[PDB]
Amino acid sequence: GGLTCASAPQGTLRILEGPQQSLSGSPLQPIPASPPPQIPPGLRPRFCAFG
Amino acid sequence: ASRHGQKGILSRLWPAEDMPFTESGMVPDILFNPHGFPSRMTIGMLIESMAGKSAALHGLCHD
Repeated sequence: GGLTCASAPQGTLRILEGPQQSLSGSPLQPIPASPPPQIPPGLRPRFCAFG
Repeated sequence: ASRHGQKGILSRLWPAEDMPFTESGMVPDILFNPHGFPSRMTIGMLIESMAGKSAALHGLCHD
């Protein structure tokens, strides 16, 4: 009436919960790159010679 | 000193009438010997001079 060893298991199942990968879009930056410093339009000379 | 590691002592206070005046009437207030560039390669000072002169001329502020 006691507990005895039974037949060895024939296989093992290991369960884990996993989600999946999306598409590669690689959206690097809101406003991207190093935007260049640049000329103010027209500007004009702010200096003249004497005479 | 400048913002580029070019430190130096003040050796003279040159009279304001003995300074080399420019064709615009101006007269520098700092005289910096041009021989600190060749061995120290602080090319950022030569760009800061032009950037600051352009800023003072156009009323701008460059980065």
